[PDB]
This record gives sequence, structure tokens and C-alpha cells, in this order.
Amino acid sequence: VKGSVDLEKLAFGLTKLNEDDLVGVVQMVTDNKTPEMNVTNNVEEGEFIIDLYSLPEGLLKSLWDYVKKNTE
Amino acid sequence: SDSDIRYSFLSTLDHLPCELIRSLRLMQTIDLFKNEEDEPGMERACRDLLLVATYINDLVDDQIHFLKQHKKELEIQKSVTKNFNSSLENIKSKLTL
Amino acid sequence: EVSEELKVRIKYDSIKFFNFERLISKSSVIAPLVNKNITSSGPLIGFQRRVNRLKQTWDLATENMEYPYSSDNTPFRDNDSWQWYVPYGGTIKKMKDFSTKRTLPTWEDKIKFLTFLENSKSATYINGNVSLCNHNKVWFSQIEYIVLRNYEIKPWYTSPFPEHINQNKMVFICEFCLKYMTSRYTFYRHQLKCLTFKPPGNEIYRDGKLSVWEIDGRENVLYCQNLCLLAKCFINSKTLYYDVEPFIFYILTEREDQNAAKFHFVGYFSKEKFNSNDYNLSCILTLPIYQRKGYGQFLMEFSYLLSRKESKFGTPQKPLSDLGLLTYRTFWKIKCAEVLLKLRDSARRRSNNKNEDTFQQVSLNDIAKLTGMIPTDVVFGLEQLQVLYRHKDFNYIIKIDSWNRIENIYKTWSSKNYPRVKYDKLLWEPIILGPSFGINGMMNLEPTALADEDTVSSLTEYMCDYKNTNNDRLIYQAEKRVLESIHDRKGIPRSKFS
Amino acid sequence: KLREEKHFQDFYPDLSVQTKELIFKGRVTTEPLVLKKNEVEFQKCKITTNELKGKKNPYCVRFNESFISRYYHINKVRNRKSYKQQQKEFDGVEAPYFTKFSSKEAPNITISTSTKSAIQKFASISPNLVNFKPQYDMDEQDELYLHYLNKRYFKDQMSHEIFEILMTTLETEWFHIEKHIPSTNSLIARHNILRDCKNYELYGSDDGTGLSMDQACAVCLGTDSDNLNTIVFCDGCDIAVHQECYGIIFIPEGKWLCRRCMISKNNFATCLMCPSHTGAFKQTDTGSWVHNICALWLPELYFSNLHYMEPIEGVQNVSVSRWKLNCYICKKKMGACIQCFQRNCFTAYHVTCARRAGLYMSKGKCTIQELASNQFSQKYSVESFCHKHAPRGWQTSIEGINKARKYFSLLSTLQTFNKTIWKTPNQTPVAPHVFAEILQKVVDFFGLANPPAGAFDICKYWSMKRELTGGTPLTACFENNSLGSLTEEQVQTRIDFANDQLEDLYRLKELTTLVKKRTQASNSLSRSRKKVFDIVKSPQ
Amino acid sequence: LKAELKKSLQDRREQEDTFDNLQQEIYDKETEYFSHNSNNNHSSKSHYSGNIIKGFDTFSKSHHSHADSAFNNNDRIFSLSSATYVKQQHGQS
Ligand SMILES: CC(=O)SCCNC(=O)CCNC(=O)[C@H](O)C(C)(C)COP(=O)(O)OP(=O)(O)OC[C@H]1O[C@@H](n2cnc3c(N)ncnc32)[C@H](O)[C@@H]1OP(=O)(O)O
Ligand SMILES: [Zn+2]
Ligand SMILES: [Zn+2]
Ligand SMILES: [Zn+2]
Ligand SMILES: [Zn+2]
Repeated sequence: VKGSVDLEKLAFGLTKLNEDDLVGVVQMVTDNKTPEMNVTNNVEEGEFIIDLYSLPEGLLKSLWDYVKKNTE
Repeated sequence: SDSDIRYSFLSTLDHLPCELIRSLRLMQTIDLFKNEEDEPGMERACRDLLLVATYINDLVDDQIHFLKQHKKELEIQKSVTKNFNSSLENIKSKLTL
Repeated sequence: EVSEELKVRIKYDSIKFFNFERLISKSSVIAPLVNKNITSSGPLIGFQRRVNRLKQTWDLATENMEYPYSSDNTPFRDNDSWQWYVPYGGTIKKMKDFSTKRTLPTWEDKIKFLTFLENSKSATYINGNVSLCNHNKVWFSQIEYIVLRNYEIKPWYTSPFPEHINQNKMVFICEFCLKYMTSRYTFYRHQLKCLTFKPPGNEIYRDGKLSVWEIDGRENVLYCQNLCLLAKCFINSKTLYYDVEPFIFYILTEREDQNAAKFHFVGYFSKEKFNSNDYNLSCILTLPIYQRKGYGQFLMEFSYLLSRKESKFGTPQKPLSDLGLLTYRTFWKIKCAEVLLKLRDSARRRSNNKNEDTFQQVSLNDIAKLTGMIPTDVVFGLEQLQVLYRHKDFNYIIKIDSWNRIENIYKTWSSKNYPRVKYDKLLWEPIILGPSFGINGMMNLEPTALADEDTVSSLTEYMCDYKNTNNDRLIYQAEKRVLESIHDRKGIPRSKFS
Repeated sequence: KLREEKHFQDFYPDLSVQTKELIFKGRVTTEPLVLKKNEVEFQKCKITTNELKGKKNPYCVRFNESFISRYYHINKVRNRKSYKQQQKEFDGVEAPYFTKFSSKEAPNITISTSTKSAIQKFASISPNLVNFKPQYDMDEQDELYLHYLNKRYFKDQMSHEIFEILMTTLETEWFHIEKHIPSTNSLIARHNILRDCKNYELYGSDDGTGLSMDQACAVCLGTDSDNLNTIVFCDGCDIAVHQECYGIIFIPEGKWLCRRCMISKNNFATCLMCPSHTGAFKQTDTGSWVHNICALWLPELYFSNLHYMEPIEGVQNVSVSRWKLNCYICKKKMGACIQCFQRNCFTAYHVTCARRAGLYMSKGKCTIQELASNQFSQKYSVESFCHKHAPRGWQTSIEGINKARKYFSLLSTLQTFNKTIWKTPNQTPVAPHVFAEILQKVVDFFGLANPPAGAFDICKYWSMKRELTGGTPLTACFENNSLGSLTEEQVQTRIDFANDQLEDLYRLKELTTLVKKRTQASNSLSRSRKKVFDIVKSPQ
Repeated sequence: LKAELKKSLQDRREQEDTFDNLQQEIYDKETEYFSHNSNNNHSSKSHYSGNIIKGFDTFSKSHHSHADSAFNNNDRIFSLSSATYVKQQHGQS
């Protein structure tokens, strides 16, 4: 919706990734983390909650390219 | 103009007699105050004495080892210093004096 | 997975998310994918700080961080100094052996190094600064946990660890040699090698599982420095970090079942080698994992046993902390109660016939010779026990109201099942100091005036002391002497006051 | 002083915190005791380290491999000795106590003849490799380098253990060259002192080096010395300080090393508050070396233990107004400053900058202890003076401030027959050809396919990693052995004395052996005599 | 069994013989070790004369004398370490 990336299509394409790519997404996001974004991690159970509307545009571009490359 | 050599070998001239006399005193104390009535006490004192003996023996041997190593390193250092002086003699020009 | 409605959720299999090989593999491909012009300006933490320092000093850098680092090179940046003519200080002579033409790092293959560095970043961060269990920034520390055995202990006060360790937020520490790293992978690799499971020094007391090893101060200069640095994380005021030669460290370990025995560090206390202040203990510590279990009082009673074997009077260093004072109070109280009860029980044997009129009075010096503390500690104990009375001739008098209260105190304190010292299970002998006082340092004509020395002492005999029997080597043999000293005295009649 | 620390009341020599005084002088009060607890003081993780380990075994060759399984405890199941029998053998009266000489090999693994021959062959590689054990810990970025090497040179056969062993070999071989470097003689001493004099003339210095033919004190700028507090010289650098000034309380026999040269290495660091890299440096309560003069003169900074001058505490306590200022000599924008003492003047500067320029600085009449106490912050202050407000006799030092500016501009511009260079501009090692030779020999010993370029690559990598670390050795081993500054005849007399003491130690050893024999004999005698004398009294 | 009795007694006698021989050997060896001093100072010319246990800075050329052959009986620190020895010493004196 905002920025050079459409959040709806980004989240949609996020669904087709497999488990290893999902773990990679979690690692990529966990590495570069800022005070503004709203990320929650639960290590025992293994839960990871994130809201796209809070992330900056850099990580958005990075995730866009990551999923675009690894979907095909 | 240098201090007395006695302070250089401080790990062999001073710290060896301290621990040696300490261990021997402990052994004498054990032997003297061992009472012959209790078989468990006597059996314990046996291995206490044996252990203290082995300890003092190894404590003596380690210093011989360290001293041999030190002598070797000393002669190597002498050769190195001689060669270094001989070498640096030729480059007297570069050093501004 | 359930990305619907503006929010995403994912499941890990954390035992696979935390793997090593997968971490490295994923980081390798993640590093170049994220735009490399994704950077901040403010924070300078360990990894990026090191990388930027190296880039600046190699000049293969790029102006991204406005904060400058100035000192880089010597003013005499010249390739004609005399050093290059005499290579390696002369310890090599063959011409074809100090040749450094095939091993100088090239500007070409500095870049592969920097590439590996900047590719390992995500793996380094996940391995270092992410906790496994669930629960201007350059001046204060960032440590938040300490992984000692398998726990994650929280610290109380900062400690002067090295800087690249204080910049992270998890420091891993081996509990067998006390070494500290800042990466779980590194820790795994190091535990793969550390094979000995016993601290240095000799062991003196062994009862059941608890053992106490004695470590000198000049033969193990690394172990002791690491131990001081660790203990400073909990002790508030300990200012002996580096020069650790004058001290002697007693250490408490618990043994359990490669399958051979392993001795887990659990606590320690430190004792100065020589001093003239009637001191007994410089610092003491039990790990937060297992305290409130008796180990502190065990170590205290052990120290007092050592002092009584040395035939002196002792007391701990005076700037007491609160958590230590709250323990020393109880210890003094219980020791005074126990010595009073033992005195009663001993007098009850031969006091079967005499009347209650004869009051056998005792003194602080006798109580001290019996227990081990100094008179002021004895009187603090009696105070806590509520036995002293300065009634309105004799001024002060100890008086017991009822014989059940004291034995009640004793039995309720004993029912906790704490471990205690057994006199016969020790193997030790008081230390003897030669002309250098056990250290490898300062020597002059001052110690001879300090002696109340010139290289004439050299521990001359120290072995003819059996001829005199005034001193007693057996504590349970000197106690009967102290018990019969003043207790055969003609007792005061009881008709003084009622 | 709390009441539980005191001596006695009126007299008794004959037959919830309370403090009697204040810290020094006061009356009795009370205080509720705070033995705090965050309710989460510790937690136990669920998954151990060996749980999340690798899955593939990168070994493919077993050519003389027991040398690895001797030192590394790779995940094999050895002789499964039951914990009950281990308790029987390690907790019985038959089990003696331990000592610092107990053979560090545990009887669970017995060394075979093949293993001992292998370790002998390894030790035979070079005289500096006897008594060898691996000591390196692979990083998490060495993994990529290992991958690259295994893909390019060694045909996918190198292993983590081999990499670590090579690294420690390089470390040991460099240390045994490091220890023997001749320290100093007359020629290089004269060169050093002349160079330092010329330096001080050109730019001026704050360490005291170069004021005259004699050195000075980097902390108090003194020149005299007594027998209670001498003037000791550091060896990493060449600074000179007194004991009661630098907090020296333990003078070692051999080489003394400053705190920086002991903990870190001479790599040119900077204060957290002053932009320089030379002088006497002290540690704060976190790391972050700080000038032992910047800390003294900055008000909010104070020392913790007045006898040792140990950790510089109270650094975050300084306000934010100080960082707003900026020195007028150097004109950078990092660190702290102090204002001129005269009123209406508002020209700040760092203290090393003020010293190097040559402004007026005076400690007054207080002592070093009083100045480091933090209690003289309430007493009258030290006196630093601006350039134009200098007192009588102290000239206008525009020349000095231009000298300082010239030094700093030169530093910034430097920032922007046969000779074989053997160390980087940061004085870090550079591996020579013999090291590559030893590495090729070791690879041959292990049996891999060695091309002569892999050794050079590994040497370059070692040098670059040691440059990355900063100067601190990768492996932690270090000994106080310092032959160094010894002359020749000194070494000769030392050798003679060593020979005498060794000849004596031999007789000592013989006496000790006889002592042990006597002990054993008496023990056996008592052992037999007890039964031989109880059997007669007990008919049975 | 008288057979076992005598079998014990013979080995007992041999053991006490060996013990006495060891005691005497230790005694004489330590006497020679403490007395060897004077020969080096009286006959390279390693002027360092003096043992390691009883030796002090006379084990250095800072002093020069020929009374180094003086030593009492309270220095037998290797034979004193037994109980039989000190008990016999106190008995005979
Ligand atoms: C300078 C010097 O010489 S002393 C400085 C010592 N100060 C420090 O070490 C600071 C950190 N302190 C410690 O690490 C340790 O607490 C120690 C050694 C002081 C003692 O702690 P512990 O191991 O648990 O001692 P211990 O096993 O015997 O405790 C038993 C009794 O001591 C007293 N007590 C001990 N700790 C507490 C406490 N936190 N709160 C209340 N009472 C306590 C109680 O009587 C307690 O009985 P309880 O179980 O009913 O509560
Ligand atoms: Zn370890
Ligand atoms: Zn000074
Ligand atoms: Zn230094
Ligand atoms: Zn400045």
C-alpha cells in the first residue's frame, strides 16, 4: 500500500515459502531490529509475531527480493 | 653494577626449602601423634605418609627439570645476543648519532 | 503461516533454528541479499565496531560512520628504519629463511578476508546476543546473563572484563578452568578440548561430595585472575583484580559423575598470606544457583578451624556487606550457644554432688580459646543470645533463665541438615614464610625492620618444637586444658543476690 | 561504621542494621536491610550445547589419526565405567587425595605404543614442538575460510582439528621467537633518546619524554626519587612513573609492564574523554582505558581504591553540558573538557591538549591521594589557566599551540642492503618462510594432499587474524620469562650458578628417595607387626 | 599355627633389618651432604660455598670465611621427620 512495495502482495507471496525459508525470514528479521518495529519472539514454544505496518522500508525491500528470488 | 644473583633464582633458593620443611613437619606430626589403638587410624596414617613422601619427591624433581630448561634458554640467548651485536655493527651508518 | 489480517505467525522447531551449520549456511546467502547500504550512524557495538576499525586501519574503508577514530599510525611512517635490515632481531641467520616475499598479505587477498568477516555477521549475532531460556551506549556494560554450568545467571554489579567482552550481552564461562568467551560456537569448540575436570592445587578436605582445594597465589596466576574477575560480578567492593600473588585461595567444589568424575565449582573464600591485623578471611562467595543451603556457614566454620589450628584469634575483614553480616550474626549466635551448652554438659558430670551455691565463673578469653573468635565477637554472640546482664561486688554476669530455651535454639538450627566440618578429615599444616614472604617481588632492607628480613632466616630449624609441650597440636586435646584451667577454681557463693 | 564493627564498651577484661557512629562521626540510628531479590535471579535452559551440534562428519582420512583422539574428546563412547564403580574408586578410603602433581592422565584411557610413537614423531618436527597440546578455539567466521580452503586446495579433506592444530603450531613457533628478541643496547638507546629529543623539539609531548637528557613522571611531572617510591620504567612503552602515583604496590623481579601492555597491547587506543594515545593509562569499571590524568582532573571522575588507583568509576555521572563544549586547540568534537579557572572565561580544552600546548596547570598544595579522593572536589580546586589569562612569568604560548596543531594536522594527513619488512605498521607479526616449511611438514605428517600454496595462504590468514584481534595473542598462553636485556657475562654467571644449584639438587633428590624408602619399610613393618602381636593374644 | 607364626617372624626380622639399614644410610648421607661444603671453597673456582637448605648469602661471594664446616645436630631435617628418631634422641638425652 505504502512505499515501493505493496504489503498485500508481499504478505500473500510470504505464504508459499517452506519451513527452511520461513526460519531464514525469522533470522533475517531478528538480526536487524529497531525500537520502532513491533516484533515478538517466544523461544520455548517457537512463536514469532510481526506486523508489516511497523517495519521500515529497507527490511521491506530485503524481504521482497528474498521471496522473489526463492519462490522460483 | 647489578644486584646479587640470589634474587634471580628465587624459585629454587627460597621457595623450595619452605615447602620441603613444611611437608616434612607435617609428616613428623602425623607419625608422632598416630595412636596405635585404632586400626582405621593406623591404616589412614599409612597412606598419608606414603602420599606425603611421593609429593616431596615430585616437588624435588620438578625443580631439576625447570633448571635444565632455563640453562638451555640462557645459552641460546647468549648466542643470539652475540649474533645480533655482530649484525648491527655493520649498519652503524643508518642510526643518527 | 497465518499471515492473514495484517499479522504473521511462524513456528520454529527451535532445536533446528539454533543449529550451527544451518545458521552459517543461511547467513552466507542472507549477507549479500540485504542491501549493503542499510546502515545506522549512532550505535557502535562489538561486531560493527571491530569491522570498522579494521577497515579504517587498512584504508579499505568507506565514510559511513561520522564518529572518527584518529590514532592509526606512527609519525615515523617510513620504510627505511633500521629494523628492516636486521630481521627478527637476529634469531635467524639463513638468508633464505627470513625471506618474507611469499607471505606478505596482499591488497588482493585482504578482500577475501573482509568478505568472510562481513558474511558471518548474522550467525555471529544469533550465536552471541540471543538468550536460549525465556525471560552514548559505550560507557555502561551490556551484559545481561552468565552461562556458567547450564544456567543463565544475572549479575548484580559490573566488572572490568575486557571491552570486546563487555560490549556483548552474553558471556560464556567454563566452570572447570574459568575462561570466558563471547560465542556459543566458540564455547562448544573449547569444551570439546578441555579434558581435565579438576582445578589446580591440592585437595585437603574431602567428606562425601564436598571438597575444598587449596590454590596458591604465585603458581597459578591465570586461574586466580579469572576467579577474581568473576567474583567481582557479585561482590560489591573487591579491588584485587590483577596482582594476586600475596593471596591464597580455598575453593569449594561438588563432585558428580566421558564418564569420569567432574568437580563443579560452587564457591570460595580468600585468605591473605601474611598480615598483622588478626584477619581471617578477605572475601567469600557462594554462587546464586545454590545458596541458602549451608555452604557459607560451612566455609566460615572451616576458616575458623584453620585459624584455631594455626593457634591464633581471627575475624573477617571489617567492611562487611549486608548479606554477609546477616549470616555472621547467626553464626556467632549459634557458636556461643553451642559452647555454653557443651560447658554445661561437661560440668554436669563432676557437679553431681556439690550444691548450687558454688557459681563457677568463666571469662571471654576462655570462651575464645574454646570457640576460635575474638572476645568482641564472643560478646556480640552472647548479646544476640540474650544471656549477659549488667545488673545494678561484680558488675557483669551471665545468667540463663531456663535451660530449655538454648537447647531449643540449637535443635531448631540443627534440624536444617546443613553439612559441617569433621576435624579428623583434614590434611594440612600452617604455612611458613621465608625471606621473601612467599612472593616473587619487592626486596630491600625494609623487611628486616618490618620483622617484629636479611637473608639469614631461611627457615632455620622449625622442627625442634616437639621438645616443648606448652603448645598443643590436637584441638580436642587443648580444649580439655582450657576446660580445666579455670573450672577447678573455688566457686563464688550464690548468696550475692536473689 | 556499623556497630558490628567496633571494639568494646567501657570495660570488661576480667573474669535492621544499626551504626553506633556514622561512617566516621555520628550517633546511633537504624536502617531497614535490603537483601534484594529480583525473583528471577537465575533460570536453567532446556537444551544443552551438544544437542544442537553438526550433522555431517567432515573426516575422510584416518592416516595416523589417533593423535587427534588423544587430545580431542570427539563424541565417542569410551569404556562405560558405571557411576557406582567410579564412586567406589573416587570416594573410598582406598582412594588417596589429589595433588598438583597427580598425573593429569586419567586411567580411563591408556596410551598405546602406536599413540606414543605418533606423538614422538610429531615432537620430532622441531625442538619448539615438544610438550605440545592444541590450544585454539575456532571462531564462527573461520568456518567460511575452512570451506573455501577445503574446496580449493585440499580436495575436501581438511578438518576442524587439523585447522586448530596448525593455528596453535604457528602460535607457539612465533612465541619462541618473540621471547628472545634482544631488548636494548647503547647504540639504539642513544638513537631513541635523540629521536625523542628531536620529537619534543618539533611538536612537544605530554608524557614527559624529551624535556631534558633525563626522563620524568607521566602523572606528576616529577624528576626526583626515593627508596620508598622509586621511578619504575615500563617496557612495552618507555614511560616512567612512581609507585604512589601510578598505584604500584608490587614490584616484580623481571620485566614490569604497564596495565595497557599487560591487558591489551600497545595498539594506539584513545581515552573515552581525551583524543590522544600516549601516557599512563588506567582502566575503568568496564574496560575503556582512560588517561590517568584526564580522570584525575575531570571532576565527576574519581578513583575507587585510593591505594591501587583501580577502576576509574563515575563516568556516566558526568553531565551532558560538558560534551557540548569543544577544545580550542585540537578542535575535534569528542571527549570532555575543563574551563579556565578565571571568571568570565569560557574557553574549554582537554587536559592532554592543555599540557601538550603548555598552558598553566597547578595542583596547588594537596596530595595525589587528596586529589583522587573525590573529597577535594569540595575543598579548594586545582588551578588551570587559559592562554591569554596566563599568570606572571608564564609567557604567551602561541608557538606551543601551533606546535600542537601541527602535530595533529600531521597525524590527520598521515591518516589520509636488502630489507625484508617483518611487521605491520601496528607492530604485529608477519610469518616467515620457515613457518610455511613447518606447516607443510605437518600436513605431510597428517597425510593430506599438500600444495605449497596452502601453507602461504594459511600464514597470510594467521597474520591478518592477529591484526584483526588488535594485538592480543589468540591463544592465552604467556609466561613471564624475559631473557631480553641480559648481557653476555651476566648470562655466563647465571649459567655457572645454575650448574652449581643443579649439582646440589641431585644430592637432594637422592636423600628424598632414601626418605621414601624408609617410610615404606616402616609402614610394612607396622602392618605385619600388628597381626603378629594380636594373634598371640587372640586364641580364636 | 606355629608355622605361620615363624613365617611371619622371619620376614619381620628381615624388615626391621632393612629399616635400620635405611635409617643409618640416611643419617650418614645427610651428614656427608651437610659437611661437603668446605671442599669447594678450599679447592672453575666457584667461590659459592654453602648448601641450599642451610645455605644463605654465604652461598654468594658477598662473604668469605673458613668456618663453614660448623653445623649442629638440630639441622638433620631429614632424619628428624621420623618418630623413632626423635624418641630415641630424647631418650638418650
Ligand atoms: C568482606 C568480607 O569478608 S564478607 C563479604 C561477603 N559478601 C558477599 O559475598 C556478597 C554476596 N554474598 C554471598 O554470595 C553469600 O550470600 C554468603 C556467603 C554471604 C552467604 O550466603 P549463603 O550461602 O546462603 O549462606 P547460608 O547457607 O548459610 O545461609 C543460611 C543462613 O544465613 C542467613 N541468611 C543468609 N542469607 C540470608 C538472606 N538472603 N536473607 C536473610 N537471611 C539470610 C540466614 O540465617 C540464613 O538462614 P535461612 O536459610 O533461614 O534464610
Ligand atoms: Zn575449560
Ligand atoms: Zn608522579
Ligand atoms: Zn606500558
Ligand atoms: Zn583538543
